[PDB]
Amino acid sequence: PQITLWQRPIITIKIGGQLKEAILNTGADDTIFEEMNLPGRWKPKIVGGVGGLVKVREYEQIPIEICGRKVISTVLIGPTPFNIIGRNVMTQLGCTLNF
Amino acid sequence: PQITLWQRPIITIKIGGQLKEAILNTGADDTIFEEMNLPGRWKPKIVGGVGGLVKVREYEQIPIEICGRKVISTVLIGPTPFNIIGRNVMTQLGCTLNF
Ligand SMILES: [Cl-]
Ligand SMILES: [Cl-]
Ligand SMILES: [Cl-]
Repeated sequence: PQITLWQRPIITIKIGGQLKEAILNTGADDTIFEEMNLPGRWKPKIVGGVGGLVKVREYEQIPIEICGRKVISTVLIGPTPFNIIGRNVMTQLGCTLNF
Repeated sequence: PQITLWQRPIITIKIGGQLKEAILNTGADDTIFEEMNLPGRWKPKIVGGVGGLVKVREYEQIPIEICGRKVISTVLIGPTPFNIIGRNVMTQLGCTLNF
């Protein structure tokens, strides 16, 4: 699809089988969601996204469906004021900014 | 142009007569640069560049040249860890996200 930027680009996606809102954030290197359960194993990680260092849980191999497309991705769970889809997933999606 | 997201989408732009690096950030409502002296007058504004709430200088009608395109825009000057082109500018350029 083609997402306009008149509004915040917040879409409903299905992440690890659950429906969530998230913003497509080209300023974000990684994908980070607020506390929720994801399937499988995780490892703790320190990241700098995006207001101080934070400890997050990193889950690899997470199925995400976004606007009809399915990817398998690394997702961080921790303190974030918004759920954020970042460039790691956007690259997997083939997403570009076009003008 | 078509900007891919394998790396941070940082571009060199011309803003108020100066060349600056900035990141194309679909997660940012507004366009904010670090301390710079822009042309014209400004008014104080609070914004949630978190950061917590930060006081910024708001400049209106600032010319911006980005990849050969010229726009006249509102720019915030204040604390920000990077110079950010946000959606206000992107919409003026006709930017979309596409996958
Ligand atoms: Cl949600
Ligand atoms: Cl710069
Ligand atoms: Cl204000």
